[PDB]
Amino acid sequence: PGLVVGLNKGKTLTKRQLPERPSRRKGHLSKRTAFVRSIVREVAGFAPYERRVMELIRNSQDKRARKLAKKRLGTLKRAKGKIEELTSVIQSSR
Amino acid sequence: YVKTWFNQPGRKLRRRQARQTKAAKIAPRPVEAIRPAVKPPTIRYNMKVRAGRGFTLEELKAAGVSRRVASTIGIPVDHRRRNRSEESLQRNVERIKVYLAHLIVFPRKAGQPKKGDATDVSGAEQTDVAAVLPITQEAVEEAKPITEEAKNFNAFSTLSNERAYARYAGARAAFQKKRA
Amino acid sequence: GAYKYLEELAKKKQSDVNLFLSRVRAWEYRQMNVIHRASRPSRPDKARRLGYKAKQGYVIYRIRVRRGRSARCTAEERVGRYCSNLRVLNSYWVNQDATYKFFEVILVDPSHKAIRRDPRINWIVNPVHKHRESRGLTSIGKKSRGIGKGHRFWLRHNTLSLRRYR
Amino acid sequence: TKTWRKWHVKVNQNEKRYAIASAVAASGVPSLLLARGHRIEEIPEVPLVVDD
RNA sequence: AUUGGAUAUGCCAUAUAAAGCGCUUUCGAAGAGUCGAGUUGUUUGCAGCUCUAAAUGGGUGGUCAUCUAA
RNA sequence: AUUUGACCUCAAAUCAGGUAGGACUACGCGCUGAACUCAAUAAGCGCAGGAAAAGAAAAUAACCAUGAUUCCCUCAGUAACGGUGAAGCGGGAAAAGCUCAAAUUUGAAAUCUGGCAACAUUUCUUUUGUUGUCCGAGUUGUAAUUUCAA
Repeated sequence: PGLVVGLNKGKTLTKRQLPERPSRRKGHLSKRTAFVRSIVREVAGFAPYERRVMELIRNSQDKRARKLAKKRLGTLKRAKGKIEELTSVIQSSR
Repeated sequence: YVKTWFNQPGRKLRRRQARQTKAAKIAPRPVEAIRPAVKPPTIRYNMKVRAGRGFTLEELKAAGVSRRVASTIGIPVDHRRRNRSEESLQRNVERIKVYLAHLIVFPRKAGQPKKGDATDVSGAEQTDVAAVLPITQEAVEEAKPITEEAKNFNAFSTLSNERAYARYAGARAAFQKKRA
Repeated sequence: GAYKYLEELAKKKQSDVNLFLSRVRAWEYRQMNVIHRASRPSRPDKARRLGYKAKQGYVIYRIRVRRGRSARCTAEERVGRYCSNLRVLNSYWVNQDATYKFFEVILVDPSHKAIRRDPRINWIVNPVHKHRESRGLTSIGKKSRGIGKGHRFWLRHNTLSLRRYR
Repeated sequence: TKTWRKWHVKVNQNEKRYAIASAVAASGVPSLLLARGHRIEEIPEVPLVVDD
């Protein structure tokens, strides 16, 4: 509204669409690096605590599985990031 | 530990000689580069205009000069700054345009003005940028006639409403999401 | 390029293959000396991305230091003192065990002509880079002294500036 | 003795300009010149003006 | 007697090349015992140790904004 | 049997050519560190230069947005902490940007140190190179192209 106070506070000008900055991209999953990550995955295996999570999930005790995963990593977002990845591996193995 | 300033006139003289030596060394070109017009990033100083570090890639491309040759002819380039409004865009664009219009480029190898150069270059003279490109301030509004709908418009009554809307924005934000 | 595969494998340090290799290698370095020459780096991908080229002038030394200050910084300082004609370029962790951490330090011979004629490494020949590992100008050195960019990272206070006119 | 004794002293610009203006006005008065000690007994005119 | 940089002038070079700019019918690789968490120590920052990551992910500031570490 | 040749590892040489030490320390970067906030001080230890360090945002901000580092005025004795004590913004001094790893040159290692022989060039018979030839390094990756601004 061209106003100093409000949810759209500030001046009103003609807004310009900024060109895409390449450093914003990092974190993207290229097909080639995804393929290489697949190869190392099938050639290296999984860490010992991953194997315990497989056993925990195959036993269907998900609460303890996420609790110990958070204890191993340190953050809930990392624990969730693990869980979806190893369950995703689970149906692939099945 | 004390820091005394008995070398203040000495420092001032040394800086002036360094400027003088710089001018003598690179006399054909101005001793200060072109700088873009840039607005300070705060509510206390957003009403002013000062000299930024350098132009952006979008401004350089819109003006028609490439980012590679821009450094060579003396146009500093900032790769971090971005233009979020056309008002700043054509503002810096017209700064470059007037710079280029007043700019003369000596041909290299002194054989012919290959594409972008100057045919006659005997009129060389060292002049500061500020004279040709005097950075200005925000345009001060001149007198305008009385607006009738603005006259009916109260003023801070609105600022009270959008304020109350802002403070209790989460209050109704909850209200809709919980009832929906 | 295989270095992508080498890098991605180095990520998973708890893998069965990595665990077996680390134990065998760490055992081998044990009856090797505390500091010993390594003719070829054990992690070529890490060495290349840290600045090591397979040309005459680059030197790889392996050092073991006991655990229990920064071990990486201490490793660089000891190797730099042990090879006094070399500038410490960088270093990287290779192996660890219960008590010994193993590091490989990349060094450059400033007197070699293959280094002095290379414009991409010529900066290290300048005398301002003598004993960077001791002055704290390496990667781990900078991180240990807290050099960084941001609000997170003395003499301006302990002085009272008295101007001419006041 | 220390070097950061207050050697220099700040004077208001208007006070400095006041003093200089009074000094010029004083220089334009014959009697003040005699008290100053200048031997201007046979000076043709005060203030003294000479061509370019 | 040296030089530092330019101007005029002469001789070699070899361009079958290299580079900048507008489009994409395209893909865009980006740093690991590192980040991070718990604990002890030093004046958020750093270090020791247990444990140990991710790829629109990670860091920082109050879903958004800004950066792209090792 | 065993002889012959490779590669890997490790030695020895008064082998050919180089390099490190020690001194100065006012300023600079680290480690360490008391006592009477003292003080991240003094002492001790390591390491450089003509400056050192820092430096081209894993930065500020919440703005119409700023835009590498360093220094000065201001912020400000404010925020913050329990006497200590900033920083953003703003005004100046000075300004300059970049380089790798991560992708096949695969129709060609195109790369490089050293030995030998000439040609040179010099602050200089004292310096620094060029070409040719040989050996070696190197495919466990040297060259060219790319560094996210892309």
